[PDB]
Amino acid sequence: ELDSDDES
Amino acid sequence: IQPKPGFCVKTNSSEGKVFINICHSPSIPPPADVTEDELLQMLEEDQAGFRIPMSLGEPHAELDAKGQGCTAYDVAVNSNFYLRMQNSDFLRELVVTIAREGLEDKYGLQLNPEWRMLKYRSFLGSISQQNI
Repeated sequence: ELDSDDES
Repeated sequence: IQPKPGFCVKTNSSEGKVFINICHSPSIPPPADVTEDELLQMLEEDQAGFRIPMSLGEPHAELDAKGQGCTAYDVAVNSNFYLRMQNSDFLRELVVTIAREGLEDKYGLQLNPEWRMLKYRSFLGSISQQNI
């Protein structure tokens, strides 16, 4: 999914 | 010269989280000029060298998502040059590498060579300042 610092 | 934001690179460093904000300012000037051909090849030689002027701002501390503290660096290049970079993975990877490499020297010491680039965030800090 994503990184823990954007805006599985 | 107040840098306008570009992208943001999450990495780590033995003691914890490091974010590099790659910005750009029209006033730097670029390593004008060359195309993919010449510089894919002149890394193998040329230096030193070496061009790619970049300003490497002081560290500044900021909070991460979980509320723990971490370190952020702002690196500026030329705007005109930045736009070249943005539709080329190789050049991007190069700028990141020079950015980590030149930072390690100025501030010491260890940085993770391996990294991630954020997708929805262009900058972690404010951002400052700089050296007009």
